[PDB]
Amino acid sequence: LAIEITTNSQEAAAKHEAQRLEQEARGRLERQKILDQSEAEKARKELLELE
Amino acid sequence: AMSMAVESTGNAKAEAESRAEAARIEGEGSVLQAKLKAQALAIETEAELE
Repeated sequence: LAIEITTNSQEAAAKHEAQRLEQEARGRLERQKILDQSEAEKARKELLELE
Repeated sequence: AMSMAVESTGNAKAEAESRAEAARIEGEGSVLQAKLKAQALAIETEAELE
């Protein structure tokens, strides 16, 4: 029993890392999205004037 | 929001610019029409005055 809870604490801590990596990965991705959406507005407004 | 601003103004003013531009044709037209109507009534009402 003293071995299986350490492997559970192992995989739980391993899950916590991958669960953290999930957040911070999509977190920077979200900033890339807002940035790419911003560049679209810089050109869309220019297009809207021509439109 | 700058795209939202140029969207509303540029679109709505262009519609309001065309109707005013069309009204200018009626204004210049009505002047020439009333000027022609003057002759129409002048020759009508003066020649029939005899």
